[PDB]
Amino acid sequence: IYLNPPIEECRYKLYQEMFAWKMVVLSLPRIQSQRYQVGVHYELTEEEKFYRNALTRMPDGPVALEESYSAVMGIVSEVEQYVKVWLQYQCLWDMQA
Amino acid sequence: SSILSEVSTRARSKLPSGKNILVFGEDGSGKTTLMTKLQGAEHGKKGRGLEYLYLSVHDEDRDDHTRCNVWILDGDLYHKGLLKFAVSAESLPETLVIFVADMSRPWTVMESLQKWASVLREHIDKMKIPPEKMRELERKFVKDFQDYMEPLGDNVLTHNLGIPVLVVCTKCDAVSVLEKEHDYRDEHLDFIQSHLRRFCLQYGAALIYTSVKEEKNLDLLYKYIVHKTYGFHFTTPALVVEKDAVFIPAGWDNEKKIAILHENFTTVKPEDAYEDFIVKPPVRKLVHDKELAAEDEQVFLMKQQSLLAKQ
Repeated sequence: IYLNPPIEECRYKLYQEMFAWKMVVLSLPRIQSQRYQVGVHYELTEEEKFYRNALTRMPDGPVALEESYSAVMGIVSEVEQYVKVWLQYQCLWDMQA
Repeated sequence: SSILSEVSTRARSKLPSGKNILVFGEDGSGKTTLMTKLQGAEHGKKGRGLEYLYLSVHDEDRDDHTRCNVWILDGDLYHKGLLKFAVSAESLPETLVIFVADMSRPWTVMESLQKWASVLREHIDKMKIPPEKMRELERKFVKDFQDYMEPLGDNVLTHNLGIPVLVVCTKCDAVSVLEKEHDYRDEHLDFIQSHLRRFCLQYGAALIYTSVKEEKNLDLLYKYIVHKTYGFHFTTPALVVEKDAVFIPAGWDNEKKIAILHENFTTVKPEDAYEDFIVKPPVRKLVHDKELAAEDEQVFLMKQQSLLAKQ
């Protein structure tokens, strides 16, 4: 019994999906006065240029992230258990009756 | 029922899986690049919070495929509650941790070390491990440390979690860059080497120098991590001959092996504070222009009243 995608894919692809759903709102460039305020003569840092501080600004706190990850591994664990049930069929080719 | 006994007892040859190697560290340290390059891809994508990497490990001697769980974690202390999701009691016995020491910023290495010193053990105690299992895994790790062959002491593993602990330091290609641009003395390199060796000895940790730019020790890193998490054959000796790339096997470090490193440098005694010896990197960015507040009507009007009264 082979998993053409390994069970780790079930969580990896979902993490990619949630990261995309985070970047769609997080990768927004940050509004700045640097357009004419050239006095800050320095390449704009990624954490400030790309507005990567939103996660610290959760109105409900990090509980949203905790809820998300809890849901993620709950789904992954239940589906892994279901697959493991299928792996219990492996004995059908290697037994001694 | 009776199935889950009969079918389960029919077990064949296999390789242990479900191993949980965890990496936290300071954000922006190239950690994502490090573990993606170790995975094989040049670089994945960065982000926030915990991320999933599966480390496909193949044993060509046995011709099998196994995947280990690399879960890189963001350096934000605000994102510290999710570590409960990373480490569980079931996964606990097969947990291995790696430090990401961005040597481009040596100043922030040791306090990040103590940052983990707080975070990792507050996590491990807040999960309420039974003392018996904690003690047994601690003594197992201690004896595994003791049987190194290619020890005992006052501070050896004086405080640790009884699990295989790794530390690596990246951006090794830039040590020369800071060697020339910062006039960073080689005695400073020797001092930081002694200090990291002391920390790894008091925790039973192993350090390897690495640089994705130089593609240095990456094969050694893979060999060591697979040998540790699985028990594979290991043959690489203690690479400590050159200071450019140093590999310290778990158990190789000794107190006199750090005294000999102390001997070479004599500028300032190693007993000094970490941040005192290394030069602080000054802040470049200027403070924003002060607020040009306008005097409001009330105090200005009363001031003008006073002015007219003086007349």
